[PDB]
Amino acid sequence: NLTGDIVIIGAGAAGSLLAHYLARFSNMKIILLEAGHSHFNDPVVTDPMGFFGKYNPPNENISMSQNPSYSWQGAQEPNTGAYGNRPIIAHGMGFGGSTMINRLNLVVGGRTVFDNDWPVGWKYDDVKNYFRRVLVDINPVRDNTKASITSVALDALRIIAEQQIASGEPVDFLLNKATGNVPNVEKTTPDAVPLNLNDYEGVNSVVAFSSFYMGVNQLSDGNYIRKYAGNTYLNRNYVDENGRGIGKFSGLRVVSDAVVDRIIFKGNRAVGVNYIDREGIMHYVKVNKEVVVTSGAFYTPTILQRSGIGDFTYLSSIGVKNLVYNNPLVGTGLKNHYSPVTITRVHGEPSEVSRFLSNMAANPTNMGFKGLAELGFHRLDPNKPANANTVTYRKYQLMMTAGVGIPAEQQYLSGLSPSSNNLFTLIADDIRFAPEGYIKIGTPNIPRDVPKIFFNTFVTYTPTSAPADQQWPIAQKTLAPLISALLGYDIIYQTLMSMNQTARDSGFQVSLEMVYPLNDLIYKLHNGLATYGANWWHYFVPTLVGDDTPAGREFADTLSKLSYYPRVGAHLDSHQGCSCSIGRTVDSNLKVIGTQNVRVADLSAAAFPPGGNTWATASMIGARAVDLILGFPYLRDLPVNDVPILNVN
Amino acid sequence: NLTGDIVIIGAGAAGSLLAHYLARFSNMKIILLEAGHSHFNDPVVTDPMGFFGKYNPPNENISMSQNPSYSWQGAQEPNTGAYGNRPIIAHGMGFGGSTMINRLNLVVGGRTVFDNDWPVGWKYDDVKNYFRRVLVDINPVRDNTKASITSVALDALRIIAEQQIASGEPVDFLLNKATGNVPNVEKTTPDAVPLNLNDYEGVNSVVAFSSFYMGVNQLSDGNYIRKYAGNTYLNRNYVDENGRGIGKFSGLRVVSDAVVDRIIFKGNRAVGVNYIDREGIMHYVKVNKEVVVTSGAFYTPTILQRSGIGDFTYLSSIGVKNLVYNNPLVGTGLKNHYSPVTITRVHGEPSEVSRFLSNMAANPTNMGFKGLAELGFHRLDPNKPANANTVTYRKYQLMMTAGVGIPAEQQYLSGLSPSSNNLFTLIADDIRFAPEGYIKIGTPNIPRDVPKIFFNTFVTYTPTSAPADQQWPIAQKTLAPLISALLGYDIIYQTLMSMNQTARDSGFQVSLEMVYPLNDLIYKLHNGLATYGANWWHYFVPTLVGDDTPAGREFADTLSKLSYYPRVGAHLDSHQGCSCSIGRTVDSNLKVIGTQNVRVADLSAAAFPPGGNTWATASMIGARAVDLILGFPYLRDLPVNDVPILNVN
Ligand SMILES: Cc1cc2nc3c(=O)[nH]c(=O)nc-3n(C[C@H](O)[C@H](O)[C@H](O)COP(=O)(O)OP(=O)(O)OC[C@H]3O[C@@H](n4cnc5c(N)ncnc54)[C@H](O)[C@@H]3O)c2cc1C
Ligand SMILES: Cc1cc2nc3c(=O)[nH]c(=O)nc-3n(C[C@H](O)[C@H](O)[C@H](O)COP(=O)(O)OP(=O)(O)OC[C@H]3O[C@@H](n4cnc5c(N)ncnc54)[C@H](O)[C@@H]3O)c2cc1C
Repeated sequence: NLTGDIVIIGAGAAGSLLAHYLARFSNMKIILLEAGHSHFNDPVVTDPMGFFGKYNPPNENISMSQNPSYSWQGAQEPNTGAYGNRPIIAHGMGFGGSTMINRLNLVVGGRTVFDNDWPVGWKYDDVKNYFRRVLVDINPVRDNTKASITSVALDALRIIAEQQIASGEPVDFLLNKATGNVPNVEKTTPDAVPLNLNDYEGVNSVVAFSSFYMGVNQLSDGNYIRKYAGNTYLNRNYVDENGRGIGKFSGLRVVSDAVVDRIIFKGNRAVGVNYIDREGIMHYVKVNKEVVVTSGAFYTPTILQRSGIGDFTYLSSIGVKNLVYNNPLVGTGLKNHYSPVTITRVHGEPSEVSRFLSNMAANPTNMGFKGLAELGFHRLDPNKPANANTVTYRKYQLMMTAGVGIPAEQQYLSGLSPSSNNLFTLIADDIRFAPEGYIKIGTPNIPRDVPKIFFNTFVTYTPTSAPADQQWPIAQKTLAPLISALLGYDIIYQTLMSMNQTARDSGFQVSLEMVYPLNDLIYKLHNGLATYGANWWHYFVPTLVGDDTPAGREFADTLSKLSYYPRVGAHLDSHQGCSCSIGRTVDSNLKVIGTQNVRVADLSAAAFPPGGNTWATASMIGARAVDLILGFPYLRDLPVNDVPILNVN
Repeated sequence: NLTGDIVIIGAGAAGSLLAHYLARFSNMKIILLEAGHSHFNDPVVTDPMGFFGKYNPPNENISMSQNPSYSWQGAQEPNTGAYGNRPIIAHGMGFGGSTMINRLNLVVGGRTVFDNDWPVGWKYDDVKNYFRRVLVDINPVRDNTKASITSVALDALRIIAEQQIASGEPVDFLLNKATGNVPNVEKTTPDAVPLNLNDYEGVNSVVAFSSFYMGVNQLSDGNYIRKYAGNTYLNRNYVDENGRGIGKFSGLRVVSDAVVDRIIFKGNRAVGVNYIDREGIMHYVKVNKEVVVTSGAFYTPTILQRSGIGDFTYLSSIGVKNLVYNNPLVGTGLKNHYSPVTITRVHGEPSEVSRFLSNMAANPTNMGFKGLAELGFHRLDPNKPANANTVTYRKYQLMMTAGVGIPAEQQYLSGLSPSSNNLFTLIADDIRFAPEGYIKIGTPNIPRDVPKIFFNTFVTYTPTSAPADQQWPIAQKTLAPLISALLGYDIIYQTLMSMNQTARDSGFQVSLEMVYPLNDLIYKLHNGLATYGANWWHYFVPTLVGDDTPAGREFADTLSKLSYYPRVGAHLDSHQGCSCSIGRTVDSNLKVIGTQNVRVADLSAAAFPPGGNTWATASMIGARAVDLILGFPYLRDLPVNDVPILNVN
């Protein structure tokens, strides 16, 4: 049998990093078990554009996240907040996990969220060097192509930011505490300095910029390669084609196509791990010291559950025989981000529209993103943290892309065609998305793509018989996701209105019109915000409001109709996390509560979703686990100019 | 250390029956392996109303077919014919397979399909006694409640049938060859004789009736029980609590919660089967004579594929190590039925609309079904079999239910609320559904809920630069499912128009209006059919017609808009089959081609979908397999008064 000191389950964002550095910094036997295999010669993976379907066979034109050979297919239970829909969300399956198949937008997530929403020992100053490590190992690039529309948008945000700052209003979506009197918006002059949303000390909590950072590297021939956790940490300089570590890393063993079932215990000590190879043959891996689970937010809790760690009453009820530790929180607290989509039409002469929409095409250095911002709370969002006026929280990630990013059914219903060259997309991604779900294995025998995944989003509030005044604080919480999504629309509406001015100022003879969701509805929403102020959202529940005026009914109707759009004019993000989080399933040392020697070190350990895309945070947790397991800050202390050497093969 | 002569994988409609009679009629060791377990003490299953959610916990209100503890979750790949949608279709998981979780409508499927679309040796006179056996073993019941609307509908169909008959038209949807001059519509007089769609000699190919037959039995206390393959064949009179067969059935052994991986071969002979128990422990089952695979249309081929039987080039590409026989047809030819939904509004005084819609509520004896028919081809369907004028083919199953059976998103968009008591549902289920798909495992290691399942339905036809006359036969095939679905709408439109006359004749002061799909669009469809006749469907491809008149353009628009409704105003049936069919993956003796001793005996073996719900055919195939394996018509010859004795525990 295979025997290791530390046995790691899942070679994803966290597991790949963890394995690599444990081997480098210890004399221990490290075993990494991964369900998939390496894709170092697969252009679908190695070419960043493969993500967009560049190498898809025409008769099987599906993305990696839709393809069972490339991913786990996490089909969730009917979404009561979106007409019973059942989105299928992936974890990548191979060396690098989801970073093998993701869109490569590398975002740390900001200082504020770690300082406030994560526990002692996990504050931003505790993790910033691990984040720095994660970033320098990848060495992401900025967009190689400046688009005029990006400067027009920035200048529009500059204006709004100025409006908000001047008003003295304590919280609004472009305010940033750390940057004093000046709009924290990137300048659009010739030699403008880029603003860096990932700035080391976290100054740029709320910030507008021309470019995100993509996890790609340019090769000496000028081509780009996906630079992800798989090829960064498990390439042929470090692990040979048979999975055996090389030189200083010879303590490492990576087992490809090893589908782990469960962890075997003696009392509350893990002593072994079972997996099944591609021949359907079962193997036992002996564990000398620790097991670390890094199988992603959906699956890490399912491994723990099958292994006997979780809700005993439920596990017993479905026939899990060997029970180890009762913790009903295992798999609960599932979080994600969520991206409603808006579409804008640019009016004017064709040549002028064309010029205005030029230089937006996706390439590896930008993955389609032409800006724009990490934004704060809208002033009219009633659900801000208690101290939101004294520290700046991230609430939306604002993205601009070419094309028409709504689902095909919505393109049909709206009449907005992806082949119309006068349309483009803006997305205010809710990155403090209020819904919470949970994961439960349905059966005890084997890992399955489809455990029970409950994640309900834009649910309705059903009035009770209690006095209205007692109900409003309940409705406020229930409606939080709808409230935030509609405010996201208004943010975008505001931005476009200012772009109508800044486009002209920059010499473009064009006008911009928000056309998805319906212009008339957004117009009405904007007017309602001004009319009803803070309690505007009461009109989500008209039977409790008691405004039987034509105006009141119309505004209720406007919110009713608008509630449709975040439900289906949208995509659920693949940023699932927090299902085994610090303080609930594991302690601050990432040790699974009730066990001697099991840890969780992937995004499922995250205490609260980062303010932006989740790859960085997932690897960061793995990074910290290296130093937690070895008992000294080896990885934190590693100089930043010492980075893994990339071997393409 | 299990050893059996016949090892059967999957206790479904086919497997349960097969196991039971093989044990009864032989002295062999029969082993049945099932991924799930028995639910004989589970009211969700045993109470027929449990299907509709009667015992759902309110916080996890999901149907059995949505629940991973009760079913396999077959999430298919994006449907190119329905906006990339990914419906998740179940196979039941437990004693009885899908009959454990289905809606219990027991339909043979008619003589015509077996006589014409099934090969020699599988014609209707070959299978009719096996069908009779499947039926008597269940002993299904008729609807215990007469509803007036049913009689109104029947009389309306009577009229239309008379007119079709009178017209001398060779094929139309209410014509039935075997019944001469008279409409084959059940009479509505006081002492009317029920018409039986499952009549032994298959006279009633096309037929309208007041009641389907539900797989339920009434107990002596008056309560109803689900009567399905699980409790019929594997109850405690036959199999004890440890899975050991009793008395005459003592050669049978049923292993519960046994998730089978693959079949082990020595050359092309199966010698073993692997499975994993609920503790994750792998077991080898030795095979003395034969393996029979009965794991359902989605999963039977995935077992064969992991076992090395399928497309060698594909299987190697995803890591299947042991290759046994090259047959690329394995898993191809997937078929299903498909149910677009229509909604009708009933106009008139409330007490009169209410009187008219009374007695429609679902109970165990009807499972919501209040009629109505097995219908033939619409006269204007260009895709009839060559001999459709000389023998009567089933094309639609017409069902009437109370309520609003469109999906929740469509209820919202349409403004048709499930709480409106003046609405009801009619469905023309396409049971000669043209689309064809296929199943391919994504990974080699273990069974998965989610192999690749490609099933594209209402795909578009893209005009080329070739002459019109040369393109039309292609478009005719490509558009076949839309054509048939829209003609289903016209059938119902016709039916409702005649119901407006018969409702009045029957003393109801009401009017009926089709309101989903939009009344205006259906009105325009009906008129276009009359105007353009046989080539009406050319207007699906307006650029090829070259009719630039306002009338022509409007009809093109009408068909365009209507094409939306079968795509999303519908449900994909759970009647998946034919993925390992006779003549492609197995021979007419159900032996897997290329193997000495493996058979497929479930619905995946079906040569062509039955004309109606598929449980009966699935059990029929298993029934025949008994006699094929034992080498004599033992089960065929068993007197119909000898049936399994039911034990509830
Ligand atoms: C389509 C898509 C787009 C995304 N876009 C971005 C983006 O642009 N930017 C960004 O920051 N984030 C994005 N993400 C999210 C990000 O990639 C993940 O959040 C991050 O990888 C999480 O890392 P992880 O270690 O926690 O889990 P994962 O990266 O998902 O790794 C899990 C690993 O565990 C393995 N595993 C699971 N079960 C088993 C088992 N039983 N046995 C053995 N191995 C097992 C899996 O195969 C997998 O390799 C995207 C994700 C997806 C799917
Ligand atoms: C929700 C629903 C509604 C339906 N409604 C109707 C209806 O009203 N009328 C009707 O006639 N038909 C209906 N059906 C369809 C009908 O039930 C099926 O067509 C019929 O049961 C098919 O029988 P089968 O033997 O081919 O496979 P199944 O009945 O589906 O049984 C397959 C069995 O194989 C087992 N299995 C699969 N993989 C493995 C493995 N690796 N190891 C061990 N065991 C395995 C499964 O657990 C299952 O028990 C419905 C089906 C569903 C799911």
